[PDB]
Amino acid sequence: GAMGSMERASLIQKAKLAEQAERYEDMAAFMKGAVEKGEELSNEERCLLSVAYKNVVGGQRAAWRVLSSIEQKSNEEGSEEKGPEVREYREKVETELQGVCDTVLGLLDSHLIKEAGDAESRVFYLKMKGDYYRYLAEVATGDDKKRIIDSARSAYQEAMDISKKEMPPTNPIRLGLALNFSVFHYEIANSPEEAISLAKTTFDEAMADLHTLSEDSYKDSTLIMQLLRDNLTLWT
Amino acid sequence: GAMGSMERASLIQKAKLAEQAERYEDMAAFMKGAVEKGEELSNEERCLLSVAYKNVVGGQRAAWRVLSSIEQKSNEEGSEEKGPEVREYREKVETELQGVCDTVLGLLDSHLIKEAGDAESRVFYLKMKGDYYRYLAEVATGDDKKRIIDSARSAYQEAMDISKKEMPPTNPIRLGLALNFSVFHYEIANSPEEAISLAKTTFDEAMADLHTLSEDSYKDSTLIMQLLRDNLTLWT
Amino acid sequence: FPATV
Amino acid sequence: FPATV
Ligand SMILES: *SCCNC(=O)C(C)(C)Oc1ccccc1
Ligand SMILES: *SCCNC(=O)C(C)(C)Oc1ccccc1
Ligand SMILES: [Mg+2]
Ligand SMILES: [Mg+2]
Repeated sequence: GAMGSMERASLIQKAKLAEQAERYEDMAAFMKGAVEKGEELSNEERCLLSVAYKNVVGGQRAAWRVLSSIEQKSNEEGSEEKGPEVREYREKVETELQGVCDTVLGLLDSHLIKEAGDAESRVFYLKMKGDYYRYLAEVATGDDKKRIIDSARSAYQEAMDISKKEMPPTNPIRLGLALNFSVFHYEIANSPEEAISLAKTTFDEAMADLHTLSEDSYKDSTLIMQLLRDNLTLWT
Repeated sequence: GAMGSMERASLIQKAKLAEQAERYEDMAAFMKGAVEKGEELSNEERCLLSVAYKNVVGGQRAAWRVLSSIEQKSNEEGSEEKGPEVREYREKVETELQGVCDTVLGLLDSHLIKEAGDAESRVFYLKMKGDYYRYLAEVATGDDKKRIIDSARSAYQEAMDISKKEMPPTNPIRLGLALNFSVFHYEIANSPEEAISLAKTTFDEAMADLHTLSEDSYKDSTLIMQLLRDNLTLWT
Repeated sequence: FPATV
Repeated sequence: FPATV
């Protein structure tokens, strides 16, 4: 790895600089190097890893959607044949996206998840596993598509099971997991009723637990609750 | 070159797709491949080349400024020593920026400028030469800094001389050249009075020529005139 | 598109 | 920063 010679602490420091500079590819490379040092990550370090790759793959997803839309329109009847270029370039972006997802999934499997024993680390990583299999499912068309979808579901479900046993219903990791698993149900699994039921129950159980929180914890929890409500409004 | 096997027309088509997807690094790679086919570029193709690299280097410049500011503050008295990391990462971004500038300057020198005989192509390329030497000057500190600044000035000045002989004062290339050369004077050459005089005279000479234009040409010219006025307002 | 974090 | 095109 090109980061193998750089100190762990220096990689983390540079990831934070890259975040301030909005250089998310560099941020992700620095955090990959940090993970590959082999030590467990702290809460803040897990957030740097997740922010970096979320921004990288989020830009790839947005570009893939633009290209896929152009490709779909080029394939409608009455459209002039423009050659293989749109499909080729969509495939190029898709392969780079799949490469990033494979890299994140590889860090989770070697060896972040197996060393994560506390609920806040293990739920976080299993959420990330569900998310990156979900991004693979968004572009998947082959023999393995059902298995990709089921890999996302399985990771999300294990995270859910731990979070319900070990975390309060307002915990922001538990909330963000539920938000994303609900989106999985709606957009990937063709299960809009499960998506809506999960978002609603998550929102209501968090509401009833807000009274236990400090002002700062309240802000964190209500921020994600608003996203759950925003999705519910979109879907109903 | 990794684009050597792709048809010129396919590279141009993909550059346009990359622009729609906001994938400016890919756009620039496709346009580099197109230039390297060795044929002259059309007006539209010159715009695709310039947009692609402007966006790539513009993001690098913004990141470099953020990092340089952090570095300057870390070097103020009373600041805690944080090690070599800020300087190293600023240097990494700076070297990647210089690499992009060298690549554009290399395309201009081999062989876009020497084959550009019409004013609209030659002025455009010499403007670009001035711009990429200006971006090198923004980060330059060594023995060659004065020569880098003078290379930008010389390219801008040749472009100016041709544009004044061969183009009307409302031509958008002539206007954009003057806008950028005025910024060179203000920000690079420490010549704010020359910057203001150039912007003012350019604006006034264009104003007096607007009556000759169609509605669409008027829109193009007045758009750049407004930028000249915006700079004048910033500077006075 | 729906919100995710 | 000033405007350039
Ligand atoms: S880990 C990044 C910081 N956290 C957040 O921005 C919020 C949205 C408050 O919480 C989560 C982020 C990522 C996953 C779960 C919760
Ligand atoms: S070449 C990109 C299209 N042109 C423009 O956006 C405007 C600003 C109208 O004109 C110029 C751009 C670049 C250089 C000179 C003029
Ligand atoms: Mg060490
Ligand atoms: Mg050919």
